[PDB]
Amino acid sequence: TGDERFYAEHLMPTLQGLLDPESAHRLAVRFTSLGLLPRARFQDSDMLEVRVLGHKFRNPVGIAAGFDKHGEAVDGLYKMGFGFVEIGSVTPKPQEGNPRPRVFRLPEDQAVINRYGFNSHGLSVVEHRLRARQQKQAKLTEDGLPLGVNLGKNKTSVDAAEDYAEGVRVLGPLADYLVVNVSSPNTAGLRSLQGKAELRRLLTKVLQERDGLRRVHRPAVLVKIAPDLTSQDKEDIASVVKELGIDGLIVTNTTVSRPAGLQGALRSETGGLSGKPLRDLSTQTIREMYALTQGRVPIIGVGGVSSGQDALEKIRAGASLVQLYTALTFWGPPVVGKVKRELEALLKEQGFGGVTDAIGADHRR
Ligand SMILES: Cc1cc2nc3c(=O)[nH]c(=O)nc-3n(C[C@H](O)[C@H](O)[C@H](O)COP(=O)(O)O)c2cc1C
Ligand SMILES: O=C1N=C(Nc2ccccc2C(=O)O)[SH]=C1Cc1cccc2ccccc12
Ligand SMILES: O=C(O)c1cc(=O)[nH]c(=O)[nH]1
Repeated sequence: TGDERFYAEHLMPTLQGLLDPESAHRLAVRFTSLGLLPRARFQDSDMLEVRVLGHKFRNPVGIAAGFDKHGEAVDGLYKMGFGFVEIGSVTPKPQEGNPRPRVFRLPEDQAVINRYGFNSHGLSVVEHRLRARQQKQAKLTEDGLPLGVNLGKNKTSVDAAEDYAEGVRVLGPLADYLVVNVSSPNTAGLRSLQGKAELRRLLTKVLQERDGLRRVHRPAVLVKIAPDLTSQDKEDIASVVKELGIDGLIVTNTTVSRPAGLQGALRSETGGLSGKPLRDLSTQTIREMYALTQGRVPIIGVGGVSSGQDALEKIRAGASLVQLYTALTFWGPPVVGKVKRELEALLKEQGFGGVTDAIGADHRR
């Protein structure tokens, strides 16, 4: 198709030449919130449908947290072709996040490093924003386009579980699924909430708040993990997830590692790395988690997805759904239809009736 080619080779390099990464993002969000796109040529086939988390997903490719941090562009993003949308991370109180610059292109690596630090309009602003389209969203969800909301904690917060509980109370009622994000590389001690005893205390509490909501307003709760966990960390997470009945896992966040081979000038910037260099690392974490959970805990695979093959590798490794974020910054919106079209072809090629059949297929070889 001519869009994929026009954006990849002309529009995108020209936007990159003109704007810094954060400016580029601010604008993409604005353009997307307003409707300014084509609307995806691509009609979703029934092959691409998945039932998971107590919902239907028209297609398994979503937009990952971080792009629409404050719930400003949700509708524009469904229009862009994504089959689900996740917003956030959202913190209880507004906060500016880290000082600029805080995001960086590694174009030689097809990667991004960012250290935003949970810049957020805060719960209550985001709450009103979602309330304003609540019903539009109830019909979207009924149609197979669900909404997830990803929760973070304030920098100066003295009680991390309490931040998350507040989150659950305020935005849980407006979400199909909530994410407890304990894997940001950009908030002091946040990733240590991933340790057992701390993870169990926090999630017990989150799940309690969640169960306290009214049934129609009661979201699934997932936990988003780093790709940088030790074997122990992973065993422990798996365990706690089974012990508490956590609804799913998102795998993975960005990596604080710096794989050998990175060429980008800015490769030594502090921050989490996303995009291609993260891909196989995150696919392997999906693999280890699926196995440790016996395939009974849905996983949203995320990290370096940019093609149907990328996606399908994550699905075969155990992901029920996948998300991308960095690919959109290199290739623009056509990447979304590109991934779907290829995923569909690949599924036919390997004799899968649909996505559901491919989920975990590698573990059954
Ligand atoms: C600029 C930027 C901001 C991000 N912000 C968030 C965030 O607030 N919360 C979160 O859970 N993940 C965040 N992520 C991580 C993405 O959700 C995703 O896990 C990661 O980038 C891997 O996917 P990708 O390689 O498709 O970008 C962010 C990523 C980038 C690149
Ligand atoms: O999602 C996008 N992100 C872009 N840049 C970024 C966003 C977040 C972090 C880093 C960047 C970056 O460019 O480094 S550019 C873009 C999407 C896009 C590009 C070109 C035209 C568009 C028109 C409408 C919506 C998105 C568009
Ligand atoms: O806000 C950020 O800096 C951020 C959060 C997160 O979860 N992941 C990430 O890569 N950056």
